Amino acid sequence: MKLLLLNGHGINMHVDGAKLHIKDGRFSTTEEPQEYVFSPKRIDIDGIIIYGKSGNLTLEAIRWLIKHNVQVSILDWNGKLLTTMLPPESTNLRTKFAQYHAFEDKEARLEIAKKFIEAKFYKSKAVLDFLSQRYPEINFDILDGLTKLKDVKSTREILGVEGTLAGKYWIEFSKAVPKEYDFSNRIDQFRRAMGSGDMINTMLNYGYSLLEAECLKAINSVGLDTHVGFLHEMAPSKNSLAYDLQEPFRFIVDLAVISLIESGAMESKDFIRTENYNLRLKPTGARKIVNEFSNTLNKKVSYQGKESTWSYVIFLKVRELAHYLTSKKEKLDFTKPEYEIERIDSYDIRQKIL
Amino acid sequence: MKLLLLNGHGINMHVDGAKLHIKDGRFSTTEEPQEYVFSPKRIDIDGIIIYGKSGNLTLEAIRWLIKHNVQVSILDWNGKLLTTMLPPESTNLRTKFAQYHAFEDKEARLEIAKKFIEAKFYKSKAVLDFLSQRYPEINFDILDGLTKLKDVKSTREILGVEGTLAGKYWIEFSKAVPKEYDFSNRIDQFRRAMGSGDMINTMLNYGYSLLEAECLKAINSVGLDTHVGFLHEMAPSKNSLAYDLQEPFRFIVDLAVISLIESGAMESKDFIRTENYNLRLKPTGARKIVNEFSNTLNKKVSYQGKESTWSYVIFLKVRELAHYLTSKKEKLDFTKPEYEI
Amino acid sequence: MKLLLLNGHGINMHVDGAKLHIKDGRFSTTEEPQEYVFSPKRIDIDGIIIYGKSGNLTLEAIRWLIKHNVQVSILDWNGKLLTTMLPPESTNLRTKFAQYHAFEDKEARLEIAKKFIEAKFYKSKAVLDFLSQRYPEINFDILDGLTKLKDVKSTREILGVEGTLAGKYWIEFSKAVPKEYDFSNRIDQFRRAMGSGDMINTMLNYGYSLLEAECLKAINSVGLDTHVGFLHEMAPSKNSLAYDLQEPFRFIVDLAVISLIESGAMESKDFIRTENYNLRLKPTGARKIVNEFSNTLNKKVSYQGKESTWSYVIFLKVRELAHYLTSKKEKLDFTKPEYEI
Amino acid sequence: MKLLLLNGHGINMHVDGAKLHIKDGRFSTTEEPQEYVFSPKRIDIDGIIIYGKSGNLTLEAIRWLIKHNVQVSILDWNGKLLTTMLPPESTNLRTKFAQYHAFEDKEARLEIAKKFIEAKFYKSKAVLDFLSQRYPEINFDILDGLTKLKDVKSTREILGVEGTLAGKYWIEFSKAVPKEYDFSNRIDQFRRAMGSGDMINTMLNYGYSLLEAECLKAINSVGLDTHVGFLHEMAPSKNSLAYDLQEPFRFIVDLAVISLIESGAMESKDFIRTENYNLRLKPTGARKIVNEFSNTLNKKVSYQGKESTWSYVIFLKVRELAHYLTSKKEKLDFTKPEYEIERIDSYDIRQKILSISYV
DNA sequence: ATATCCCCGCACTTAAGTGCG
DNA sequence: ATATCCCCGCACTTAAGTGCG
Ligand SMILES: [Ca+2]
Ligand SMILES: [Ca+2]
Ligand SMILES: [Ca+2]
Ligand SMILES: [Ca+2]
Ligand SMILES: [Ca+2]
Ligand SMILES: [Ca+2]
Repeated sequence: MKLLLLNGHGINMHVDGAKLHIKDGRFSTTEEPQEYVFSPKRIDIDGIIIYGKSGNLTLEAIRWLIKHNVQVSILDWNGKLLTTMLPPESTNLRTKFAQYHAFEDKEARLEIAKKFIEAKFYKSKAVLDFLSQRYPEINFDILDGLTKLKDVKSTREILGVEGTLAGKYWIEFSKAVPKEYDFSNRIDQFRRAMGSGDMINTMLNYGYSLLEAECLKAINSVGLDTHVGFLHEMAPSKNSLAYDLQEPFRFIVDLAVISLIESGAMESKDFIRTENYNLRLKPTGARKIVNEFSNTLNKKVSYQGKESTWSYVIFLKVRELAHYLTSKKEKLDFTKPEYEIERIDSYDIRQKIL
Repeated sequence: MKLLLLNGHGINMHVDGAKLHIKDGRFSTTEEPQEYVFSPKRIDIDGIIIYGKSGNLTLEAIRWLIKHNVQVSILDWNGKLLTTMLPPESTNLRTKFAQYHAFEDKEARLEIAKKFIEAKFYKSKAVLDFLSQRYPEINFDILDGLTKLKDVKSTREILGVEGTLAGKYWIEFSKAVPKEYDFSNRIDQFRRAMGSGDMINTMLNYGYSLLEAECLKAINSVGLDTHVGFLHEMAPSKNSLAYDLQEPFRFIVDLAVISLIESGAMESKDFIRTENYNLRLKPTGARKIVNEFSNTLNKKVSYQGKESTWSYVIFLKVRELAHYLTSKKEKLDFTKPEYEI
Repeated sequence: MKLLLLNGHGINMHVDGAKLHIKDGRFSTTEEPQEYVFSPKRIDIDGIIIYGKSGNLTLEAIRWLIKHNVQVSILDWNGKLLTTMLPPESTNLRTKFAQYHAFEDKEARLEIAKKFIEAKFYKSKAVLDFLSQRYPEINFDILDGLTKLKDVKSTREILGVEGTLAGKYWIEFSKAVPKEYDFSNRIDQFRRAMGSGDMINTMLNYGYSLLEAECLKAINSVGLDTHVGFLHEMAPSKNSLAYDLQEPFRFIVDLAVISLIESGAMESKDFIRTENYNLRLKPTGARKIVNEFSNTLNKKVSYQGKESTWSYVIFLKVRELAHYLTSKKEKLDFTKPEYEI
Repeated sequence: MKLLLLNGHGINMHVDGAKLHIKDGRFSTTEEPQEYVFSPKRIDIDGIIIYGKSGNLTLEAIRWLIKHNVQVSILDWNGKLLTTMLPPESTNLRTKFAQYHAFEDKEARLEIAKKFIEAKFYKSKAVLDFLSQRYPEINFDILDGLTKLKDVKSTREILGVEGTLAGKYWIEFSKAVPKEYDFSNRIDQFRRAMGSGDMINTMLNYGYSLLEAECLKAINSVGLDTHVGFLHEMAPSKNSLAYDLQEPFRFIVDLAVISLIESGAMESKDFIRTENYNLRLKPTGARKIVNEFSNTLNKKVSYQGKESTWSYVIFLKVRELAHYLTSKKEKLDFTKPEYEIERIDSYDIRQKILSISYV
């Protein structure tokens, strides 16, 4: 599988005499962005993905593309797919179908489902292990979970282990949240996180949507169906595959949230309260979260030789998952790359000793 | 139901402020290209047909059409569908999964496939009976072939009967079109319905493409998969299901083409010749077929309760297929709405 | 049917030894609100309507009320009923059943439906008349629609007449809208006004909802179901009765919309375009529409002897509907409080 | 399933900022009243039960509860339900009209009515077949009464066989209650005279008001009209449909009263006496009944796969009634789920422990 | 402690919500 | 520049939106 990913302002696609020309849109303070010239006898690209602001596609260039069996997919701002021009005869749909056979296969489904929650538990320990500055009894038990996880028979049995562990995690996380916040519990009387009335749960709920957004962008940038999950069961209006992909990356929003609390960026004027008593975010607060999420997300990580951003790593993993379905990879692992950060400067410790 | 046809060189679709600007291409001698300006939430056009050579459409334009649920189809030189840009697929994946399960089941699949061709045969005759004003041999026997369809054991066997009748159909269809139009049949030098040649064949090729487009829009609209058709054992990424659904509606194209033959609207003035000795509709010709297809598609037919347009009848027929697949409907029949005098 | 309508800040219900004390809320800038004291041996009130924000109720007062067959319904900010404490053995429900029954009877229903549309047509003239400063061809005819109405033997048939008229109304209204605004039509490609793309339509949509609220507040205040209408057919989540009651008072919104246009008060940062290309109001904008509707609604009008505000006219008119439906009144006319300037 | 009971003088419900604050009334000799604080979109309690003499509620508090789907019930000094505060009704009036349309039709109305009493009989039998440890003279009909019920051509005729069996049922039920409690017959509230308030007949009325409250919530939730019952005719503003839906679940109360009696948890300290020589429940008493009703209602029953609680089952049944009316469902039946008699315990603590601990 | 963004009907779909298990 | 306010499944409801007649 080989795709060209196009971002920024000014995505141009035209044909200067049989040679297809592609200008990736710039996002920087107006500099020189990547240019591409394709031969009508060598093009390897199986598809083009456009998560772009502005851009001009010339008619001849769309035609050339179709004639060369290049799919053109246009993503919308939210990572959700806007439209796609699929050429006749394209091994591209193999990916969506491999995914569907796998979902329909008990043995397979389970294995992939397990491969998502396995990672969640690792990243969950990493979060709470990093609570070294909030060391008052933050004790976490991951192998306990993991062992049960290796032996689970059903998909629900997974949710069981996922959940049991989750509850314990939230109790520990809460030890880092000041009393004033009123982080009562992560879930309502119906065991749902939805419709938050407290700040932290509102922060986390908005945080997670931004993560889901990336998962949507990543998935669609890879040729899979967002609606068919392995751990999460498909149902109308449920972006199930995204909900799966979120599980190995939730740690990023949990960190961002904690980072905001840590500083105290959160003010009361950042929130609003619905006629239904829910606590929504005022734009000021909505920004404070996008900005930190983007920062935590644009941190780089050492993986597969290169040092790359977390956002690229989500794409990398879903690309991996996709290949695994095709059999263009015989090993799947959302546990790698791992996460960690040493003591928040020698200052925080040396100053505290007073 | 309106379509917007774009042809010539230098076609443009840009967004100014929030309004969709559409500039038609250059093609006429001194008669200037048509200009269009569409306000947000105020667009009547069902689709867009791009038959033009040069053009430059903006990303925001594609977004503006998609959000306004306006299909953007692109053809090529001959008049066949190259690609279509349709709005995002349904969030209910049970529909697609039902469709697949039915295709998976060898027998279920065989039952659905026959239901398309069953209808195609009924409408093939219906037209030949309307063509009563040109009586020399308009008598069509479906019954003996329709009985052969009732008893076929494979999808390949269905394509065997499909063709047998298809040949006998155009053998009796010729009688309607004058000798001067040089139409023998639709078959190639080997076995194909692709490569232009005959003046009405070029008119038909374009017609079937306009119909294909509505078929995809309707397929999409319900939540089915354009690529997994029951009858057609076509290419992986080929619109097999649209090719399937084409069959019970194909008669609409045939009639629209006829509604120009005795109407004297056609002339050599709108048909450029290929260097390979084939035929291509010029913008002037293409416009006459896009408009005729549009009138013939907007003809009202008394269906269940309401006297509905043939356009809307496609939408309801594919929805029925989708409802049948999900057992929300327990009987499937593409013959149910029939054509009249 | 005698109700106690409470509203404002600091509503109070307490029992000062055997007697019920009701201290109405004060919305006014420290101006004496009404106080009520009832003996247990005499209370004519059938129900209390609390359209309050703040206030206090004691257990003794709630208990006293229930033990004296006095209903207590609390309305939420949007006009919708929040909860009602209905005493057993209370006539009160007779209203809803009369309304439910009148909708059920064919001719009975069409008789009420007609009266709603009759009044609309009249006020529709009253606006276009008032638009005398913008005299160029603002001519509108009611008498053809009024007489066609007299004999429409169907609910659908009523709508047909309402339609033709509204279409000509928005042509004359467009004769008062500056070019700078954009006002293609008042309806979309599916003949609906929902999801506006332009300014005026957005203002109208938002305006009409403020009227919808007003109708709900009144409807619930008089003890009728907001979902069962005579002209508007009940369908899930449709406030059909409010949609009916909106028609004789929509003129107030159209007035607020003209008033706003005249001032030029509407700046660009009052509107916001969505991802689906709809035009919605910013808080800044919404207030301007809210305040204008508020002033136009609070305009006093001499009715049945005492000059009363339009909001109170709405209440009085549903009061009339309730009484008509329950034989407590034989004649009904929504035209009655006519508009003038 | 949780019920917040408030008693005595000086009950208080107010909203500080966004939090609901509850203060219970004064009654305990020296022991301070209970205080509750609820965070927005974080309240687990299903209903409030005000049984307190004095106290006050703010509109913001009333609103807060409505918006958190918390039912607020008020009872008279003798346990009967004065009023309940439910969230607003369904916007699908199709279900209410489907109900009205059934009510209008005689053959239709009768069929529905009969089905309520039909179930009640089967549950009356279960209760009694459970009161089989107290075998002395307990013996019940049901089948003869079920046959009379089939024959009846009027709604009034049903109400006859309802009571004719109820009479026999209560004479039988009396064999489970000790002579000291002084339980004779029932007779609802009808003719409120001397001693028409037996110490346990009293407890039954309370339970029945809590059950009434539940049915009213379930009705409200499935968009039916509480004021249009098939079996019962009653006053215009009477919760006729609640009284109907009460019938197939009345057993839950009977069972709770019986449990409290067999426990002997009930003590003279939980009752004040009336000037017309009647009996009323004190706060301790009310608390006891509310808790044992909650316990009884939270007991599970296997129903269509899932092992669902009775509180849910009531809800499931009203929805089935609602789907039946709108023709969204073909068969109506309150007989299913059936109540089981699988808890026969004595000095058999050795195996009663090994039943749940093994499976 | 602030909101309200159609109103022809039919017969749907979609995306929020929901009351449990 | 402008958004993003869960994510156990089931089996619902509600509110919004839609493709016609
Ligand atoms: Ca159209
Ligand atoms: Ca369309
Ligand atoms: Ca509960
Ligand atoms: Ca409940
Ligand atoms: Ca609306
Ligand atoms: Ca959500």
